[PDB]
Amino acid sequence: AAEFFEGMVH
Amino acid sequence: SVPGTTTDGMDPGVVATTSVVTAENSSASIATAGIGGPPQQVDQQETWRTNFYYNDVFTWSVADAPGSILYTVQHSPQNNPFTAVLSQMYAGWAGGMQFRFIVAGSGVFGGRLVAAVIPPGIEIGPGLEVRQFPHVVIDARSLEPVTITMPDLRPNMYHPTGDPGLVPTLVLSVYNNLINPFGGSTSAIQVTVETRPSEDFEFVMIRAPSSKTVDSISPAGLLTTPVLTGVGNDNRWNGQIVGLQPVPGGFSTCNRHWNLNGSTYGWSSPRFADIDHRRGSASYPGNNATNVLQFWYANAGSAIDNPISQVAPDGFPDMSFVPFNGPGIPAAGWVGFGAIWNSNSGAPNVTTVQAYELGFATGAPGNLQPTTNTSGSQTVAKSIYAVVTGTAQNPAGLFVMASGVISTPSANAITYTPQPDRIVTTPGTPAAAPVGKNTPIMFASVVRRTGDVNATAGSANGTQYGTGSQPLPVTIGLSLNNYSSALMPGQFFVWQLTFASGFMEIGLSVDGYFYAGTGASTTLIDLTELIDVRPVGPRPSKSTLVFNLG
Amino acid sequence: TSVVTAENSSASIATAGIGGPPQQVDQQETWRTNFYYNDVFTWSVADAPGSILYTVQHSPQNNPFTAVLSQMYAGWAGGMQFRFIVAGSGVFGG
Repeated sequence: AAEFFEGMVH
Repeated sequence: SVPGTTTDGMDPGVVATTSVVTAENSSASIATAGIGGPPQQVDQQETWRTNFYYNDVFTWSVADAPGSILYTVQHSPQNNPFTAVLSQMYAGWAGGMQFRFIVAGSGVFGGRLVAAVIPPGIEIGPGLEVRQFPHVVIDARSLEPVTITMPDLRPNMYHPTGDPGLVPTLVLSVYNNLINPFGGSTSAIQVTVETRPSEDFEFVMIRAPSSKTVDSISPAGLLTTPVLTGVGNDNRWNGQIVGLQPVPGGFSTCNRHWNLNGSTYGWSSPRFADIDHRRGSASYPGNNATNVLQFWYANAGSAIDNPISQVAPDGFPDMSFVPFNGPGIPAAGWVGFGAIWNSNSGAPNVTTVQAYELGFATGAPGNLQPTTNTSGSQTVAKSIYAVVTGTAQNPAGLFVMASGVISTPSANAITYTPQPDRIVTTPGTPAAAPVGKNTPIMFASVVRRTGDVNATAGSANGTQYGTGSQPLPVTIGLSLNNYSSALMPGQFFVWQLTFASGFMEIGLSVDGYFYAGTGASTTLIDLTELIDVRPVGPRPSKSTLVFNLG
Repeated sequence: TSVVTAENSSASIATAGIGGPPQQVDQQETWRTNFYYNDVFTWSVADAPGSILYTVQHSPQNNPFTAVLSQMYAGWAGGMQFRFIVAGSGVFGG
């Protein structure tokens, strides 16, 4: 779940 | 160092992966199911999550060509016994499932199988080429179980419980032919499937159980064990269902029949009550008025008594009128007790009590012939025994009872009275056609006859049978709920029926007809030693239902 | 040669990860960098102002090479660029 928002932020 | 001949209830065996199982699928699935709130029922030490539980069993024989489909399953929380109970208190679900396969063979056989995951939007059926997907090949000599995982490939953010949407499908096919090097009578093995939730399956939003109930989601509880054993009746004769009658040609039944859309094309409510109509011409042939047959008729399209339709009054039989005259009892006619009443006040005529035969005719004052389509037809009554006097009133009314018996000339029995040649049908209803090796069936019932009212099942003079299209609790339950979001056109809802010796499968279409895969046989199914009924779920329509009584 | 990206492209890439990793994404491919013919229509002197002359929905069939490549994939996402060429003459107006 954290990787999804991390990728969209990055 | 435990051997491979003993397998534990938590043991998956060898984990066989496929390219559809990716990490970004899992991360996207969790992060987008987060709009339903925190996940529910996700404790990892619970007994209902850790163990595998039984789903199905199928047969693999040496005569199956490569590319033949042996087993399919659609993605749903109804495939596990415990996630189906927990779905009654939640409004959404998301995640995958694991499927464990055990092949019961020996080290002397040959042949291989193939398994793949099919994305949504693709039609599942014959001609689906499994070996040009990313796949796994499993040998027939494998001793440990093999488990593959079906993930959640969906275009929504979660699946609502009533309306899930598009789902993937797991298909198992034949890679190479099964080989027995000895040769002989032993050419078959069996594979068992079990299921377990994966690590990311969850529910989201809690709701009251007194909301949309379990009878509005799937029609699994509409057909239970006491329905086909000793409680249910048929929708034509209101009699005890004893057997199953295959119809290899095909038929169409309109009256008191419901589809999977909560709709009917007939003219009757799902109940057995009196038939009442007024404003119909009554007459009697001849001049003498002692021991004289009674006649009555009225046109179709005029009976303003039903909120449903005005083709015929409520409770009229959907059988064509067999013509007769003189001192001859007709063959296979719907007859029932009743009398003709006076339309001005409702007072019945006491002396005109007899058994009247009902049907659909073309010319009532002229020559008599049967008819099938309701357009341009009319409803005709005529007593089969001699009755006293006759009223020649023009608006006279007819009053008949609910249930009826067979009109037979002799004391012996005949074939099933409602043959598919003569069934009265409103134009606009579809028919039931054979799909491959699957043929439509009807529900047989022991119905008394007018030549021998003492005759029951197993009598020395023969057994008389009358057939209907659906059982009565099924059509009662189909008129209270809507199941549009439960079966695509081209699918069957399958039930497994077990016996003391063998087991068979039946299926229900969207149109409301029942099917069994028997080919061209016309033999009645006994249905006396039935033990258990278990739901299975949606399956492709071009797949043979298993039929072996032994 | 410059390639144009969409205004919603970062949210479009991330939410399509439910289908797995992206396929056929290589920005130097020759089927992707050039414009190719799609269709033709007619503009007439009898057309009133406000009349619709051309209408197309978003689909991978409005390109000769994404229609060939869609025979082996069960899914798509992303934008698409259009170009208009008028035959015309210097004596016309509108």
